[PDB]
Amino acid sequence: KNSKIFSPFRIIGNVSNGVPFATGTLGSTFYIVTCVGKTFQIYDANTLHLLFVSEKETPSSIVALSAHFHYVYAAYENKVGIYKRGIEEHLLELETDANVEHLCIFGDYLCASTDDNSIFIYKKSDPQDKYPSEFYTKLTVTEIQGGEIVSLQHLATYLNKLTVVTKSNVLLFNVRTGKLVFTSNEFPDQITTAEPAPVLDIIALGTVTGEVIMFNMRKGKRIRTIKIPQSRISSLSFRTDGSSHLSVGTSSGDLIFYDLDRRSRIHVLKNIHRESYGGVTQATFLNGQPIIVTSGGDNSLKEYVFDPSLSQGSGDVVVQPPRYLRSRGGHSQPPSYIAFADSQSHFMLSASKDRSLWSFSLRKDAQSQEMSQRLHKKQDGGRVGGSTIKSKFPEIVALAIENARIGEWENIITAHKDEKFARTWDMRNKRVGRWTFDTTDDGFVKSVAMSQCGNFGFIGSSNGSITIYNMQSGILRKKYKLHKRAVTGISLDGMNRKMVSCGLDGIVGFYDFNKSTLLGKLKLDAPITAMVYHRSSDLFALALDDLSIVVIDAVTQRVVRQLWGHSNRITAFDFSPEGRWIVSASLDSTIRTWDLPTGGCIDGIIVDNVATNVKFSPNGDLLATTHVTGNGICIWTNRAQFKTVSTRTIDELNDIDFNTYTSLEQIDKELLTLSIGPRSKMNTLLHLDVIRKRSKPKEAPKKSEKLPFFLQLSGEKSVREGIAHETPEEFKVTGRLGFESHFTKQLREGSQSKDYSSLLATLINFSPAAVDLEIRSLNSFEPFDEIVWFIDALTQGLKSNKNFELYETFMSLLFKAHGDVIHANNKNQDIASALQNWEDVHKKEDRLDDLVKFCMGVAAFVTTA
Amino acid sequence: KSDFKFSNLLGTVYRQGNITFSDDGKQLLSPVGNRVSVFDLINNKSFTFEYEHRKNIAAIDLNKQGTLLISIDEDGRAILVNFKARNVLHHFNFKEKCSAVKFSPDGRLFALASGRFLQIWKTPDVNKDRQFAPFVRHRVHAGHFQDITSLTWSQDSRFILTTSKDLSAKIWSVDSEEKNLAATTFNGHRDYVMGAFFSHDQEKIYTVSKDGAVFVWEFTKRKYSWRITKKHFFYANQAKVKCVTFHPATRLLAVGFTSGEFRLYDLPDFTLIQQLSMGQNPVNTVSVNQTGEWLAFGSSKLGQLLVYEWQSESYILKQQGHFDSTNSLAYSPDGSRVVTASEDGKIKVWDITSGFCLATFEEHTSSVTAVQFAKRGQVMFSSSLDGTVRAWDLIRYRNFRTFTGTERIQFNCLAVDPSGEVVCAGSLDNFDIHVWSVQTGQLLDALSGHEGPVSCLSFSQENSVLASASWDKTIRIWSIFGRSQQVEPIEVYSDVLALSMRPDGKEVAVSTLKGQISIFNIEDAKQVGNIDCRKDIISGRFNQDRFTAKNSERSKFFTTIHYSFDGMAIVAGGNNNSICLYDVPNEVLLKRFIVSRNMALNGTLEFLNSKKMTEAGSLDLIDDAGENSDLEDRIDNSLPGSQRGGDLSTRKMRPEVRVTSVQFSPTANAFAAASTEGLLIYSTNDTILFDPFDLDVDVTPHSTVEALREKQFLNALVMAFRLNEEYLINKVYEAIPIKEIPLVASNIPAIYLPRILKFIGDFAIESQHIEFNLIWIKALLSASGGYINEHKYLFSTAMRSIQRFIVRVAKEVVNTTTDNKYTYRFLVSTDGSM
Amino acid sequence: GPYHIKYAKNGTHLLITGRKGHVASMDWRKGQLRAELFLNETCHSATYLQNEQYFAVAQKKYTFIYDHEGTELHRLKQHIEARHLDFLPYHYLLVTAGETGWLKYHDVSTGQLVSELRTKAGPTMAMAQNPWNAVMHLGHSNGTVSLWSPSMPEPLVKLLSARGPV
Amino acid sequence: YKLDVLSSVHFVPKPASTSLEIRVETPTISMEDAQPLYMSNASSLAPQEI
RNA sequence: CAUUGGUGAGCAGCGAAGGAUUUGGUGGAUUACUAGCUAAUAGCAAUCUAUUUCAAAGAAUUCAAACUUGGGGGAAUGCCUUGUUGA
Repeated sequence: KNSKIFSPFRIIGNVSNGVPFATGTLGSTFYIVTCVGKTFQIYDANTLHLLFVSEKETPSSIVALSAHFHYVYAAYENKVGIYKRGIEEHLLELETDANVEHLCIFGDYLCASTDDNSIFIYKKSDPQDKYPSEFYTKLTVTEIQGGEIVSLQHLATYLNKLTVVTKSNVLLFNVRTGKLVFTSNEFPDQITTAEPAPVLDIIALGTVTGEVIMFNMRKGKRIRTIKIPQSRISSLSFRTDGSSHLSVGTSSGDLIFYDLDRRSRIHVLKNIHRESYGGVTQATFLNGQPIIVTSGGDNSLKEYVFDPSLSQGSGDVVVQPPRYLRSRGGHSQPPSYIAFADSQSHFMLSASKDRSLWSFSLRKDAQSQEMSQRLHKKQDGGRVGGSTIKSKFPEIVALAIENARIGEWENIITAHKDEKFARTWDMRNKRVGRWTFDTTDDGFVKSVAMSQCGNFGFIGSSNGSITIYNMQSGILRKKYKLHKRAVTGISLDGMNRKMVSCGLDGIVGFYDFNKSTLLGKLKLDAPITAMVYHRSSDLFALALDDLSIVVIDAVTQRVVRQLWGHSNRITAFDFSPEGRWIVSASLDSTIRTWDLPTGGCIDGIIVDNVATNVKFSPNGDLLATTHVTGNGICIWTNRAQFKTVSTRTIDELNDIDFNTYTSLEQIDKELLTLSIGPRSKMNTLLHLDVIRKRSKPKEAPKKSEKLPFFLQLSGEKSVREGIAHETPEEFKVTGRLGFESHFTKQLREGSQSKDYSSLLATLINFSPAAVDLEIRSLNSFEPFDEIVWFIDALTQGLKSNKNFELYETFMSLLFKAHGDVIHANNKNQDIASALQNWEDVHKKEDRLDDLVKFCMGVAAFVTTA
Repeated sequence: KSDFKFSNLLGTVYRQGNITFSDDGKQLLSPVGNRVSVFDLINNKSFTFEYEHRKNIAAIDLNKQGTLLISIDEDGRAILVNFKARNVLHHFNFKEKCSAVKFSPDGRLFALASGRFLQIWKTPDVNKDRQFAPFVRHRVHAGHFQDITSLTWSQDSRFILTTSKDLSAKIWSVDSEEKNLAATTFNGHRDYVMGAFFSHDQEKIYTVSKDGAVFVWEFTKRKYSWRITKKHFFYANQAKVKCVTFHPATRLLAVGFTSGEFRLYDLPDFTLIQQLSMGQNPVNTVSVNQTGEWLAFGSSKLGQLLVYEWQSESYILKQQGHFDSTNSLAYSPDGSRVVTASEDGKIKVWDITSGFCLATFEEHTSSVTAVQFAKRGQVMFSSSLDGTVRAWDLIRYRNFRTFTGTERIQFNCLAVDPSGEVVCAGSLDNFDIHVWSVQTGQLLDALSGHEGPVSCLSFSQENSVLASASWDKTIRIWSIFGRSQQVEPIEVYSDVLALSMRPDGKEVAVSTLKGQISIFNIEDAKQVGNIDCRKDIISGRFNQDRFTAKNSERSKFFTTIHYSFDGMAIVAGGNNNSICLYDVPNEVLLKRFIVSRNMALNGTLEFLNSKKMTEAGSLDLIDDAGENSDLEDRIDNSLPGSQRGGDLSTRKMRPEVRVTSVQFSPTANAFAAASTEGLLIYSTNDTILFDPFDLDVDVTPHSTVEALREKQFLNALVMAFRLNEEYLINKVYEAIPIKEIPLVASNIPAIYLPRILKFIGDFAIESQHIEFNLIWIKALLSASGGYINEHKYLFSTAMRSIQRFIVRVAKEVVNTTTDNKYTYRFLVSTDGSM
Repeated sequence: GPYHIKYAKNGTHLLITGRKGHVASMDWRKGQLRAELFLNETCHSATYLQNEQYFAVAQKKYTFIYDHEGTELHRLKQHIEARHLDFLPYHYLLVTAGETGWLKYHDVSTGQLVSELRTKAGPTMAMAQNPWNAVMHLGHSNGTVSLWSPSMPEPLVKLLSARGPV
Repeated sequence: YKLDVLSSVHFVPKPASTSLEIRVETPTISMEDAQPLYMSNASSLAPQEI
């Protein structure tokens, strides 16, 4: 389903899933396009870097992919998508409803074999163009002609022909005429793979029992036959660097190398890939190189290289065995735990059910590395017990990392499935650590935590005992015994003062930590299965058994929220970094998001696989989830970091929903109120002569004398909106009736209507230079009419208690500009009447004066004495 | 409390790279080293983006919608930022040194010059969500032979004009259909083509080169085939062209040369409109407004930024920062400007909110070591390495006192009395503490008794006792005033740098070279408690040192500490790149901040890349300064054993990352740290981080507005406080009416009182309801102003931002109206007759 | 960095000069390297002098003369910014041009600057030796080749070869 | 200058000079740096200096 | 009687088809993941060549150019500038 907070980003942690990959040769370098569920991934075979991932996920899983030079053809449920640099260039719907499952490209033709033994041929339109685009013909293989189609190949120098490998026969079609040129004899057993050899007109076939046939498609014979008993052959490739070897690959997970010249068997790599996930699904020699790329279903892509011979004269009979070159890998089984290792959202620890703990990198997939399990030596000199043949640890149930002391001592503390002690790990060196932390009540570890100083690590056992170890030395410091059933969560306050434990007897225990006491104990209504603490807001959430989340703050020991709405058990949940939301994922296939301020549910996602883990990134950038099926960590981005999401409750006042409050323009009309603008407009308008005299350069700029006079006017055609670029709209007074400025016209019309509201809007609109220039030229000569129009404009304006610092600075600009004429023809009736009613409204501004006097004198007395 | 995000970067208006204006030419985007600062010049305020390159950035653009930014550093690592959300979209690594990046005019494409390839990409959508790889390639063009130096799009986004280091400049069309419209190259120059521009109607092309020619290219006949019709020359001999721009609407060619001189021309005529000089260092950057009325220049060497309107000849701003030189900082008594004492010998008073330097003071002949305010914002004392403690009156901008010793020693720390009678200063080569009076300028006495250089001094702001601390592992408490002349020595474990005094003068916390912070009581001189601070320090490995960061003893201590203003926390930093803040009552680390993630600085990485270590030395120790294009940076003027001298070119080594002084803000919950990149300013905003205070199940936003609609105003306000959501506190605070302000203000409980005081403070600094906020302040101070008086240090950073609202906006408004009242009274009460 | 390659006058020895710092004098048909030195500044060009026994390198600014096993023998105080070195082997003269516009001949036997010649055409872009008469052709930024001799303080000839530089 | 930058500015200062500097009477708006704002608007000479 | 000194001989304890110490080589990381080459709006990648040539554009009295020198004293012969003499 669609969400609104989280949008899917990428499923990290996948390398391959056992679809046979494909290899493409740009120039003289090689890339390797591998399928990972529903996308492909292009790898740079010289160093196994991840170049491209395909842009849009296919509707169903990519079932067969191949690649020419720049283009990658990928076949899923019905159709073939022709991609280039990941971005899809074309999409070829086949005209059947059966699934396409093989494809081959040669010349103009794209040949797509479906599973009803039908073959669809596509042609280039005009043979310069880049990918085959038009429908050409359809071939059909009946039951009479051959068996089930198992591969579709084109072996070279064969003019518009196709070799179709059926399960019992090897057909040869002409694809221009649609003819069946040749049909071989029946093979005594079922051929499971095929591969065109670099010798001319020879294919290599490989059967379900261990036979490798060298079929000469122009004579129709088999040239030779190799037998690998009780082995099911799943890949074939040839060497082309000037040695004549063959690499067969067995679904038991082996890779066997044959010197075809002297019929020897060179080497056999045993258990190169796991049999239980498919064996080796593809192996191929990068041509002209002695390196071979293999890849299995175990989510792994390896390369192996043949070093030059050790014998300096013979060489070809002393073949040194293949060694290991680079390799990428991931988890083979879907992960069980997930943690973000650092606040930069760079690394994440992820622990799976194949009992490996990896550290995956969000920023570059070639930094992923499995954290090693090679143990240290014991401290005293005793022998370390355990098995001799090594195996991995039991699979990880919990882990807790506080990288405040990272690189000094151990950093991760982890809790494995059904064993009575925690382990430590070192994240900087990426290994296990020197300490295991025992529970000392003979009970399995149910929960770990560690302090934010990185000094203490807490173990909560399934018999109710919280033990507190040091991390640097690992010696048992303390042992709290409050719960009598299992302790399923521990956490400690950010200043190491109050720790909180929750167990599935249903009591939450609040302990002081410096003193050893408990402050309190809270009995809930259900057993508790998981606790997530939020350390800056001091609020922890407990996922109960009656399908709720109980948000409770640690300072006062109150349940403060209770989020209901889950129809099944909460598998995981995690706070937002700012402490505002909480994302829960539960066994009803849903992922909800609860705005805990408002209490309700913001968001709901119905996801098909049940998300077993949810983690917000420690800066609120990503959400990483982990499902029941799929070896990757599905990463989402929250869109509420680039937009704003509404906190409106879903199922199945726009300001308070969007968490804003745009402060209203003025609260009451009897209240003085400044202007919505810069604070510095008053000081700039009062002092913009001496400010600009500061702003002058120190000496005159050396200009040119042959400079046009009307240079400011000689522009072209980003327009200028200054007062000097003013145009008149549509019998000699200073400003005629064709030459009237907009300010003078609005002043005069407000003088007619006795309402200068549009005038005051205009003055508050334009700039300090234009304000100075309009108050500067106000017709101060014969009746002083425009001056008293400006005076009662300001009187009407400051009567309304808005913008009043602007109305007082406009009056100062008037008194400073031509208060000499107001002083001279003082005793004029119009000027004295306008100034008397100005003072009549202005005398009531001593409210602000004795208000700031009281606040200043009292605040200074209160602050000092 | 402790969730400090990066807020601002004062100092360093410009470091390296291109200056950009917004579309509406209000903000200018200026590259500080790995950040990007945005100065809004109209609403006088400024910020700095939180993201960070790993090297000093070199190219900038944002599209004409103002909606997303792209910044590239000096090896091609671009970062795409959503602009209005201030949150980074994508990181894309172009593989080689990108000279310029430029959006389209219509917005949908951009194009950047990576070496000899002009590569055109198409812009992602801002409203599309994030992808794995949002950039789709349009094309990659190779026609040039050497590197590209510039791009210029046409008006309609159809052609693109690139200028190369190879002596030509080519014109390329965006789509393949018009390949035959743009197939020409423009030869003929003698040196590097530094710019190639279209005219307004795209029928002329002006190509300006490095040596100082500008060619005019027209499509005439001698068919028609793009002749050059005219050549104009700048005739600047020893200088040569460093950065060109051309605004084609107003026909304005602005050129900045390699001698500070910019000339600006009207181009088809080539008449010198103006010619003047930024300084003496070359002009690295010119940009022009979209209306063409403002020009912004930048010189990288002193790090100075101009914007200059040229119609009026007047500098809109002419500022200059400090890279790798800030010996101290000090907030003003209202935390509104930071006064910075810098190694080139000068004091600078940086406004915080708008990131520009108000005044500067240069009367010290040599480096300034310490700055400290006194007499509550009127004077500011500063002590320096030339042997002077000199006082500065910040009202008449004058140096009204100079105190010298009779010994001519260089002072490295100073401390002023509360009532600024006495100024003391202590050196690093004398062991005495020189005590001068401020009224009579004489030396009052010289306190002796330390047997090591007096590393740090402070005066207790309440009982006026002098705590000094010196490298003889000894802190020492002098009662100076009032017949006593008493000295009290306290021994400590290792040699003290960085003493700080508690705000109430009861205690004093020292840093030590073990990397510990020991907090002593003064009256009973016992150790009240220490913090062990050497393992929570990020000491990097330098490029030139042969010992690991785990084993380096260089910077595992704190050389400057400061108490919080309530007295419960300590911020600290040193010559390492972690600034740590602790709380003293639990003695634990609240938070540790990384001051820089730059690799162009030295002490950043703990773990250096072992691809750079070769069979002879690291690869970042080879001086590739003889591969440079021109002599003025081929010169090696770095005389040998120079550490911390002057003039960064004279050092040969990468600048280390270091913090020299930290300070807690006196008004609003912030600290500032004087790093090498600049004054890093960290503060908490409460728009984010839901952090409630004892709420319950029934206290909700909807429940608060329901109690507000049913008008229980006290219930609604304390429900807003318990949610502690700022928009709810604001909404209820503006819904209460004036008649029952004083009832509500008397009945707010005693615990929510500092909440409402700090809210009214940081609200009323900027909001326009002046009479409302003064009504609230008068009600609160009259209601509960005995409680504030007896819990002084609790309300000491909340009441001090109230009188940053009264005396800085409200008293200014009252001064304006009082001026209007007395001008009215004089203009109507007297006789202007003839 | 990019390696400037010079051979001896017979085919015996090779002298490579990396742009970052790496100079090496070697026998390229034996496997014998007989000097390898990482002078941490940006070296430009290098030549042998009269044997495989001495070689002159044009470093960041000063030209240095090293002996067979790489020990520094001389630091030339003149030859301020060499970029192009050459050797006149019958006349025993190390010829040098660079980012100064000066051409300098240094007599290698006695140790004496025979001539400093103002090219007067800015930095020298190319420089070759005419092996028949040992006049040096320089190539400037005017597209002017100029034939020089250490006797005359002017070019013997000035050729207008190309447009742009050479 | 170059002795101090060589000596890594630990040095010892020159003694003293009772010089004489005059100052004209000018607004402290004009004694500032170029930015949109200002910091003080008094005059650079006191009442008693006037 | 100490050794918080060397060298050995043995217990207790640790203890799953062995354990300890040192070392050569290679691989992945060590910065944030958009593929190779070239004459590049496309070719090639098995190849650029037997279309790779023409046209057009293109030449500052800047016909100026060591911002590049360890200090004191000189400079015959040079070299630089200026004057001059004869052509």
